[PDB]
Amino acid sequence: SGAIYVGNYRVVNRHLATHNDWANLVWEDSSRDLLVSSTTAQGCDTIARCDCQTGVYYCSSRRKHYPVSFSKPSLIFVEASEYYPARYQSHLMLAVGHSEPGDCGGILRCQHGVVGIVSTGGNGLVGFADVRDLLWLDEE
Ligand SMILES: c1ccc(-c2ccncc2)cc1
Ligand SMILES: c1ccc(-c2ccncc2)cc1
Ligand SMILES: [Zn+2]
Repeated sequence: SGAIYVGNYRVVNRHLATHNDWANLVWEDSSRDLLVSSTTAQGCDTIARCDCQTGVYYCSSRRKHYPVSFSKPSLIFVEASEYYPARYQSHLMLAVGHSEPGDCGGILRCQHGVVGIVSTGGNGLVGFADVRDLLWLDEE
């Protein structure tokens, strides 16, 4: 579980979006496992605008923050799960690290802010859905 709160926006894993997220839908992309809903409250989070390939992510299954190196956002083959068929996921960054299902929504950050959220795991890898291209999260 987890969300990014920036301005009047909530960023969640599309596959973990609640009924209220869909009732307040701003934008979603199945290929990215992302959904953005609108919030009454002002969010704190700054979105990184950078090409950092190092950062720290929260792993809820270990209650720990891990430093990681991660690949640039890419089209990545992701095995079938409960939520999606075996498919290519866009805007995904892979690192060596621990990720179990309930780790999704864990934040990855660099010195510049939030880079993305845990979206995938297994085989000793963690996948992060990048949000750094979503410039519109910073206005309106
Ligand atoms: C690096 C540092 C803090 C965080 C964080 C901790 C707890 N809740 C949200 C973000 C994520 C990555
Ligand atoms: C919190 C989380 C990551 C970082 C970091 C990530 C990438 N490059 C430099 C620092 C600093 C503070
Ligand atoms: Zn950065």
